[PDB]
Amino acid sequence: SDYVNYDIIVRHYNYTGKLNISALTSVVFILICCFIILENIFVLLTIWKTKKFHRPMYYFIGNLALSDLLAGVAYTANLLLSGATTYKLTPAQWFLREGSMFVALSASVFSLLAIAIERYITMLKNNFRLFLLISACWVISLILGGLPIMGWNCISALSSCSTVLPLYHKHYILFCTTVFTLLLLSIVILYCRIYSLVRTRNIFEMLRIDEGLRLKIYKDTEGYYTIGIGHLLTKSPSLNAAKSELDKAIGRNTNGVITKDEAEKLFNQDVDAAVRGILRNAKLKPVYDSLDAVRRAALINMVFQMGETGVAGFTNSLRMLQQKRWDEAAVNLAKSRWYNQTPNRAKRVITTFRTGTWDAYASRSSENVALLKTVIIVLSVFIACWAPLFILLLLDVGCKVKTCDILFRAEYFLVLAVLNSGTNPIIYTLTNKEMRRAFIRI
Ligand SMILES: CCCCCCc1cccc(NC(=O)[C@H](N)CCP(=O)(O)O)c1
Ligand SMILES: *[C@@H]1O[C@H](CO)[C@@H](O)[C@H](O)[C@H]1NC(C)=O
Repeated sequence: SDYVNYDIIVRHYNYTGKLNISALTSVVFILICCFIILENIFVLLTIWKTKKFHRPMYYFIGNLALSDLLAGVAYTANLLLSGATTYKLTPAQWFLREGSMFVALSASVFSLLAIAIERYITMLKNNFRLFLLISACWVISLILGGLPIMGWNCISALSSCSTVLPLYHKHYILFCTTVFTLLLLSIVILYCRIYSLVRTRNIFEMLRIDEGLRLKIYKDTEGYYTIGIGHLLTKSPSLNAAKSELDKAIGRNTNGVITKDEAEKLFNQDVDAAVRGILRNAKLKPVYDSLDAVRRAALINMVFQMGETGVAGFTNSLRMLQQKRWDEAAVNLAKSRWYNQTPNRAKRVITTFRTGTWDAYASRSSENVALLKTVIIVLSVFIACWAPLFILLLLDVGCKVKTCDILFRAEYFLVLAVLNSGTNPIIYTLTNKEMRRAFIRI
């Protein structure tokens, strides 16, 4: 008879040992999955109902919700076709009962990839090609999840059958575990790169306004010759004396004309010197250690104009920054000589000490900053729900039948990965209130 008969299921659930060992709890999860259906319906309903959410990143966030929406479906069917009903299924129906979970996982992982790569392009800066990436994602998912249905299983190799999945081959689970963890590794390494490089990029754009970029040697309001983002070359009133310093600070004979990178690489040096000038002063270091990344960079901007002693000459305001009473600090500095010399320059710096956000230099630099935080947490919860399963799966690959006993009760791990599908809609309305105000708007 066809190797699509009900005896193979009995035979394979016999060799593992979950045939005689069999146990109300289901109808509870069946109902919990219906909550995961709605939770992700509103995610796909609000992104379709909000004009500001018709942005490329939100389409990948929605595809992720569609993956976790079909996961909630595929698992309601799993609960209805598990336990006693497992044996009223053909091997094909079985590979279709579990294959739908792997397709829902594969799609979810590449959705996180598509969201992580749609972050790296915000700093380093296209609508049809997106519903081409989303189409590619599900085709690649069906191919990986369908491999056991297409033959890569163990229907004759009982010795090679997985304990947690009796018809799946240990080589298939070893492959999936490896591919998806390598992708999840690459995504973690990508967000850290995006987080730290934007931390530098924000400082590069802040002073690109307050000091102003230049490729040809100019003179400041005081008189002395300057280049790029406020880099003083010499106090000397000779242009060739300034060209001497520039052709030595860059190396090549620039003749006063430098490059975009040569300006940026010369800029970081004045950032390094400004940062070191804070880490060598007892009135600046505690202030810097107490400030957040936005206000840490805001202090570096004041030091990039006056200096160590120049910014130290504001102790009455620095003390207020240590006590976290930004409001009084913003007033004292507005009344001091610094807010009068360069008024619009200080105005932006003081607004950053008051707010604590870049909503003084660039419009979309708070909402994008809030998304980066939330978007990473979505991955942080994902990698925390699947890692216990992926480890047990990786144990089973190296386990012999009826040897490892933790495998015979893997359901604790399996449902953690299922409940992960309902954590993402909740994580949006809590951490990113930009999204939360659009949901409550329905
Ligand atoms: C490395 C790839 C991992 C994909 C995990 C697929 C998955 C996730 C969550 C649940 C399930 N399916 C189950 O829990 C099944 N009911 C297996 C239990 P049984 O077949 O009854 O022994 C399958
Ligand atoms: C399969 O179960 C039957 C009894 O239901 C028995 O003949 C046999 O011990 C089991 N198979 C293996 C491979 O242990």
